[PDB]
Amino acid sequence: GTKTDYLMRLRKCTTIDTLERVIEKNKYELSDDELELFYSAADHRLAELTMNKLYDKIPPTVWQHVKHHHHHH
Repeated sequence: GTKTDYLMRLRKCTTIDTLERVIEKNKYELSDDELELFYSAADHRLAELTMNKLYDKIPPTVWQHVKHHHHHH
């Protein structure tokens, strides 16, 4: 059960308000010890959604702002 499954499955959710609906599902069919995976993983997918592109590995700095960013080729 590598993080690939976590990040991919989540990252294709496509909707924030939905991300909630699933998370409650994961709640018992997964496990607390595990949930770090879902928490530590799912965040990555939030900043992208906050705008509308694709992030992929972010410093703890962002989750306090969730606004800053920069364009690039």
